[PDB]
Amino acid sequence: LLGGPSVFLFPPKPKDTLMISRTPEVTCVVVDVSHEDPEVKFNWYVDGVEVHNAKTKPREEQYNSTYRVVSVLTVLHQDWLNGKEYKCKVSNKALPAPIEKTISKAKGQPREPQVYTLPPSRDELTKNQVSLTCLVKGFYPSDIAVEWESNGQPENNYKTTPPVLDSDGSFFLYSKLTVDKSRWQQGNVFSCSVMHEALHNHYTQKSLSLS
Amino acid sequence: GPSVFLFPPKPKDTLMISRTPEVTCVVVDVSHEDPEVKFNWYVDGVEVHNAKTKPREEQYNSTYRVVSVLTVLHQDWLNGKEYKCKVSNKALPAPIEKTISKAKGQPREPQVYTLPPSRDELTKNQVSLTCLVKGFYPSDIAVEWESNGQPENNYKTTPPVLDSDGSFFLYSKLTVDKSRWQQGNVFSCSVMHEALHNHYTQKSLSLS
Ligand SMILES: *[C@@H]1O[C@H](CO[C@@H]2O[C@@H](C)[C@@H](O)[C@@H](O)[C@@H]2O)[C@@H](O[C@@H]2O[C@H](CO)[C@@H](O[C@@H]3O[C@H](CO[C@H]4O[C@H](CO)[C@@H](O)[C@H](O)[C@@H]4O[C@@H]4O[C@H](CO)[C@@H](O)[C@H](O)[C@H]4NC(C)=O)[C@@H](O)[C@H](O[C@H]4O[C@H](CO)[C@@H](O)[C@H](O)[C@@H]4O[C@@H]4O[C@H](CO)[C@@H](O)[C@H](O)[C@H]4NC(C)=O)[C@@H]3O)[C@H](O)[C@H]2NC(C)=O)[C@H](O)[C@H]1NC(C)=O
Ligand SMILES: *[C@@H]1O[C@H](CO[C@@H]2O[C@@H](C)[C@@H](O)[C@@H](O)[C@@H]2O)[C@@H](O[C@@H]2O[C@H](CO)[C@@H](O[C@@H]3O[C@H](CO[C@H]4O[C@H](CO)[C@@H](O)[C@H](O)[C@@H]4O[C@@H]4O[C@H](CO)[C@@H](O)[C@H](O)[C@H]4NC(C)=O)[C@@H](O)[C@H](O[C@H]4O[C@H](CO)[C@@H](O)[C@H](O)[C@@H]4O[C@@H]4O[C@H](CO)[C@@H](O)[C@H](O)[C@H]4NC(C)=O)[C@@H]3O)[C@H](O)[C@H]2NC(C)=O)[C@H](O)[C@H]1NC(C)=O
Ligand SMILES: [Zn+2]
Repeated sequence: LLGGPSVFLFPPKPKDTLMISRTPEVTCVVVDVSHEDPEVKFNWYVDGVEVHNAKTKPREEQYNSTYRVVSVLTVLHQDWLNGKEYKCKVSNKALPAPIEKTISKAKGQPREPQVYTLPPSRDELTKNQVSLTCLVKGFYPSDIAVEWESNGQPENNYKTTPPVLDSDGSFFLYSKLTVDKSRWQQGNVFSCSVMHEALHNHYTQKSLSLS
Repeated sequence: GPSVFLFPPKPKDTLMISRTPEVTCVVVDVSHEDPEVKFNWYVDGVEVHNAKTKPREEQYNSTYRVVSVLTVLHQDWLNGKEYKCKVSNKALPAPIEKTISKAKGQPREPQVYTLPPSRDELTKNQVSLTCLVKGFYPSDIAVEWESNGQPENNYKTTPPVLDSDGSFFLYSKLTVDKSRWQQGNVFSCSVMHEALHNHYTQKSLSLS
């Protein structure tokens, strides 16, 4: 067993913090836990105050002679968005000092996304499929969710870039929805929907159809 | 002990014969006691000798960073040769080897579409000019903006994104004062990619 345990601490998904009916979680994963001595303790802290409601799962033996152990802390939506810091401490007797990782929403003043839908380029109408573009810019923090739909139903064939840092410190991204050109030319309405903390009710939709 | 990371040349540098593409073998966490690192480089398993080791870069965390740089032939890289860097150091029981090469597969020509600012953005002081570059392979690409022969400073480009068909797309956003858009200035999105004729294409964007 040459080596030592490593800790990864994962944030909630952006959609989960923004919808009260969803369940946002912070997840602490410890890997390379000693095969011979796999007992691990977790301590969790929120703004440095210890909390006791995390759910720690049974350790899972890996194929490389190590264990992996996960502890899941359900967070309050408003705690996350109000910038509370979540600390996971992991102790193990084959480890000379506990390992601590901390995570929180990115620091800074939230900024409201501007959302702009862009039709296919005229050069594109040559093709059997066209691209409908959603530009979302000016937003902060980078935690965001983007989706497309038409007639109330989610569209399958879209891809969204990661947030990119802009020159003013805000973020932008684009979402591209691919549709059969026929669907565009018939005047079907498509909608880009954006979920972000700095939108009213955390959500806005911009629509797009043939002019 | 030390850790090795091997980096590919810049997309622009492999596509233009006058530019100098380099593969860079970076060694971190070399101790203060043994900054001595040896480098061997191979191209499809055959030793090459043109690598240059840059002077050791001392770091805040009590280690060195040592970099070896290998100039490559544009066509070797585009033809998919494997570049192997082997690193030997006293703090390493055995040498560490890393290999890098261009992504494998039939290259595919980027389609380049310029999109004007959304009508809703026209209430702003600055507007967004969009260049959609899609259907390309491999993901290595360079994108720049120009107007009246001259580079535009104020743009950001997304990384390549894997599309549903296994090609890549990205978007480039150039921001300009609304006045310049409204005045009929012509802006151009420049794309360099191996699958393009002469490795380069441009598309213009204007109010018109
Ligand atoms: C022995 O085996 C284990 C288990 O592996 C499994 O079994 C073996 C036998 C094989 O069969 C494996 O194929 C098999 O999977 C090995 O365990 C792995 O250990 C490595 C580290 O050595 C871990 O790598 C880290 O991975 C995370 C991302 O992890 C997510 O995504 C994985 C798929 O991409 C997925 O497999 C993971 O489970 C995990 O999934 C996420 O799970 C959360 C919680 O459940 C969930 O909510 C998410 O939705 C889900 N995500 C996805 C995509 O599914 C990665 O983040 C780590 O990167 C950080 O650390 C690096 C340094 O270690 C660094 O280089 C990176 O840049 C990055 O750094 C962080 O970056 C952020 C932002 O930039 C920054 O804020 C942070 O500060 C910074 N972190 C710091 C402080 O360093 C990292 O790459 C694997 O997750 C882990 N696998 C599993 C399954 O647990 C083990 O290595 C083997 N041991 C030996 C000796 O060989
Ligand atoms: C002591 O200090 C030094 C110096 O650190 C610097 O200063 C300190 C004070 C801090 O501020 C640091 O944050 C800061 O970096 C430390 O050295 C660092 O060591 C880490 C690992 O511990 C390295 O991490 C790797 O980074 C590469 C990316 O590296 C580029 O980007 C960085 C900025 O994002 C940049 O700082 C780097 O210099 C480098 O920049 C590039 O340089 C080349 C060459 O010149 C140039 O051509 C490029 O243009 C330039 N790019 C730029 C500017 O962006 C990252 O890719 C590595 O990830 C791989 O490996 C991880 C394992 O550690 C793994 O988790 C990842 O998933 C990923 O895995 C690989 O992925 C590839 C494809 O994705 C895949 O094929 C492989 O399977 C897989 N390989 C595996 C598993 O190994 C990795 O994160 C830092 O680069 C390095 N910093 C510098 C400047 O060298 C040192 O660690 C400190 N030690 C301590 C704490 O004691
Ligand atoms: Zn064992």
